[PDB]
Amino acid sequence: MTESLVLSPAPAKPKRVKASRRSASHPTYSEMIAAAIRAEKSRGGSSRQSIQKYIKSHYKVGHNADLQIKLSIRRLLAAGVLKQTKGVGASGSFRLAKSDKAKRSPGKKKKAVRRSTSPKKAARPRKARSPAKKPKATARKARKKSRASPKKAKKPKTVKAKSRKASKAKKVKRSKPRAKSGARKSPKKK
Amino acid sequence: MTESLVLSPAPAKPKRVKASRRSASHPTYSEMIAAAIRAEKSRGGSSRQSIQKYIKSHYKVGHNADLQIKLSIRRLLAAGVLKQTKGVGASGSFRLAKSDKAKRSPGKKKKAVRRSTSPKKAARPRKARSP
Amino acid sequence: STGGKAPRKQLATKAARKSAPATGGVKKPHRYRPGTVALREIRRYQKSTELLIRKLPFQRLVREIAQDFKTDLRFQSSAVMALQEASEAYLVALFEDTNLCAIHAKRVTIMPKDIQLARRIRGERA
Amino acid sequence: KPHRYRPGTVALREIRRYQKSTELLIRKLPFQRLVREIAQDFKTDLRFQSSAVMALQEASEAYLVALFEDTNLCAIHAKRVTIMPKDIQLARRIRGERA
Amino acid sequence: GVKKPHRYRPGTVALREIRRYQKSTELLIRKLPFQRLVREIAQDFKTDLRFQSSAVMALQEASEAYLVALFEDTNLCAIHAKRVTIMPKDIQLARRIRGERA
Repeated sequence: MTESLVLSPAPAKPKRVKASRRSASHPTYSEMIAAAIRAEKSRGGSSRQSIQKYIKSHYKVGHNADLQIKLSIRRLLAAGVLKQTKGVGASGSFRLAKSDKAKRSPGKKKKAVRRSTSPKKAARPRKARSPAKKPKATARKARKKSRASPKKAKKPKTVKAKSRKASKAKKVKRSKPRAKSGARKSPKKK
Repeated sequence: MTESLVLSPAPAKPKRVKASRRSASHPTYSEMIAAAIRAEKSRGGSSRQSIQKYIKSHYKVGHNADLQIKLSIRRLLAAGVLKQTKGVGASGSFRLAKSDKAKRSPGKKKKAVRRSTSPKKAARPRKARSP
Repeated sequence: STGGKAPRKQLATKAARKSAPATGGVKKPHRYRPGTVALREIRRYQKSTELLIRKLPFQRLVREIAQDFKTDLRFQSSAVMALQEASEAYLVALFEDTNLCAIHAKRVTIMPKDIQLARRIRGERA
Repeated sequence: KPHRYRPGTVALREIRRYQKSTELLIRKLPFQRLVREIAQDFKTDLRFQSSAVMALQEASEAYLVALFEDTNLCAIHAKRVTIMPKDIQLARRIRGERA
Repeated sequence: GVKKPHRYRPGTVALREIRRYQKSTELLIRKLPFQRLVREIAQDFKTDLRFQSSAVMALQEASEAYLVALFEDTNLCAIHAKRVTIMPKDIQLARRIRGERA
C-alpha cells in the first residue's frame, strides 16, 4: 500500500465521486452498473462494451474507468451481488443479482408459445391502418395465471364487478367507441 | 393445488396493481423481498417486521402469507440464493444472495444515520423562541 | 399457475401432491415425513417377534473371526443363532442408552459422540 | 482490594490436590452415625467396628467419585461445565443403578 | 501503524527460492525427526534394530533425491495438461509411466 499508489495517484479518484448528474436517474457511483443492468433488457446480460455504452451518456469516458470497472466488479463479487452467464456466445455478460433465482437447467423447450402470440398482435393491426391499440387482446390475467378460456373469462367479470364505481364504469363506453370511430377510417366499411 | 387450487385468492387479492404498465408489484414469491433487501437502511437486514412493512402495500395476497414467507426463505436458502448474518438483538438479519459472510474480519458493524429528527430538532428551538 | 417456466411456480395440476415426484409446485408439507414413517417402524418392530439381521452373513462374520482364532472350527446352527440374538439385543440395549444420551444434549438423533460416552460408562471402553 | 480468582479456576488447582489424595472426604463421625441409623431401620441394637465403618465409607467415596467422572463425561456432552440432575440420572441409567 | 509491506505477488518469490535451492547442497529434512521415522519403519517389521548416523544420512539422501527427481518428472506432466500446478493426478501419472506401481 505504497505512497506512490496511495497519495501520488489518489487525488484523481476522491475528486470525482457521486457526480453522474447528466444521467439524472440514479447518478450514484455504485448504482451506474446496476442501472445499466436493468437497462440492458436481455436474458444473458450486458457484456463489457454493452455496459460501457449503457453507462456512457456523459460524465464517463474512461481515463481510469477501464480498470476501475474491473476493480468495482471484484468488489461486487466480494459482496456477492453479481450473477452472470459464461460461454463464447456471450463474451462475459454480467447481470446484477436481481433475485432472478438460479435453479436446475433441464427442461428448455425450443419455443415460447405463450409469447409467440404477441408478434401476431403487433403485426396484424399495424399492417392495418388502425394502429396497435392498448394491450386489450389479453388482460393482466395473462401473467397473473396461465389458464384456458373459461378461467380467463370468469376472472375479468370479477375484475369489473369488484370495481363498483358507476363513474369508472362510464368510461368503458366512452373510451371504446373511439375504436368504433376509427374502424370507419382504417377499413372503408365495417 | 398449491399453485392452482390453494391460491384461489391469488387472482383476487392483488388483482389490481400486481400488473400495471406504469408500475407493478413483484410477481408471486419470486422477488418480493428483493427490493426490500436492496432499498434498505438497516445495518443488519430485515427483522421479520421490516419485511411486513416493506411488502405491505395497498393490496397483497395476504392469505396465510406468513407461512409462504418462511417457506420461501428456507427454500431460497437450500438453493443457495439467501445469506444471513448472526445476531441476537437484531431480531434476525435477512439479506439477499449477497455473499458478505464468507470472508470478513470481525470488527463489529454499526451504520445508522438519517436526517429526519434532526430537521425537527432544529426547528424546535426556533419555534420555542422566534421562528 | 403463474407459470414463468420455473419450478415451484410451474403447473402441479399435471403433477400431483399425492406422490408424484414430477417437477412442479411445492409438495404438501407433511409428505409422510420421516418422523411419521419412523413411528410406524418402531411401533411395528417393538411389537413383532423376529430376527432383524441376516442370518448367513452373520454366520459368515463369525466364521471370519473364528478362522483367524482357529484354523479349522466346527459350528452348530443353534450356537450361531444363540450368538446372534445376544448380539442383536446388544445394539438394541445400547440404542436405548444411546437415545437417552441424545435427549440429554437437547438432541433427537444418535451420533458418534453418544456411543463413546455410553460405552465408557458401562465399562466397555477405557 | 483482595487479589481474588476468576470463578471456576480454583477448582482446577483443587483437582490437582484432591485427585492426589489417599483419604476420605466425608467426616467419619457423621458417616458412622448415618450408618448406624439406617441399619436400625432394618435391624435394631447393632454394634459396629471402626474398620467396618471405614470400609463402608471407602466404598462410598470411590462410588461417588467414579460417578462424578462418569457424570463429568455427561456434562461435556451437554456442552456445559456444570453437572446437574439430568447428568446424574443419565449416568445412573447407563451404569445400571436406576433399577 | 507499521508501514504496509512491499508484498510480492504470489509465486514471485518462487523464482528467488529456486535460485537458492538449485545451488543448495544441504538436507531439507532435519536429522532427529527423520531418525525417529526410519527407526519406527524398521521396528514395524523387525524389532531391536540399531542405527548409525552415516546410515541415516544415506537413507535421507536417497529418499530426498528420489522425491526431487520425481518433482521435475511430475512437472513435465503439468505442462502437458496446460498448467503449472502439482496434483496427485500429476503425481500418480508421473509414477505410473516410470513404474513403481506394478
